[PDB]
Amino acid sequence: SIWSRIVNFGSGWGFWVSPSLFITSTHVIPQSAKEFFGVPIKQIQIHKSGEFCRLRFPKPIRTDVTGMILEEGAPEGTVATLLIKRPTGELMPLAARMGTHATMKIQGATVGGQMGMLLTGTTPGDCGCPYIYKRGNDYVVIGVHTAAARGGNTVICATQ
Ligand SMILES: *[C@@H](CC(=O)OCC)[C@H](C[C@@H]1CCNC1=O)NC(=O)[C@@H](CC(=O)[C@@H](NC(=O)c1cc(C)on1)C(C)C)Cc1ccc(F)cc1
Repeated sequence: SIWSRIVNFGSGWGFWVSPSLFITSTHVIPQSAKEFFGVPIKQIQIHKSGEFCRLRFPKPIRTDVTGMILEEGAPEGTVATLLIKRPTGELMPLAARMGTHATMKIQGATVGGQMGMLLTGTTPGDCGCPYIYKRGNDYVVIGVHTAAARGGNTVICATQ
């Protein structure tokens, strides 16, 4: 259902928020591609906020999916789900308690997002996978995976 919206993208993953909106991590988008999903790159309207990368296609690409709510992170303390897809195809939902929103230094670079704590991990191929949580009856996507700290269970969710 939601898992079909996570797709192989460059060195990582990306997520269909809607038929026309695809988000991923700046570290993962292929910089030399001439088209994405058959659409020439010039027709694709791309925005970048640090490690958050959103792609707006001129025409619906995934007509089978419904638009999902995209917000800038989650209320502090929200237990979200990092929806990890592995190249083996295995689905690995990882619970993460979301922490402070901040402008953070990560390997010298500035990135905007939200810290989280894996509850009970993540690997270099996992960047771009989405963080999601359920509010009422609505699913809400809050960002994409971009980093995880060594010597700890902290993960970084890049946000808009
Ligand atoms: C995914 C992207 C990737 O592979 O990039 C290579 C071009 C990858 C996922 C993490 C790898 C280990 N586990 C993961 O979940 N992301 C990265 O490698 C980013 C860098 C890191 O994750 C480092 N983490 C940190 O520096 C850090 C600091 C804090 C508070 O938390 N984490 C190491 C653990 C490797 C790539 C990146 C992201 C954003 C940047 F601004 C610079 C670099």
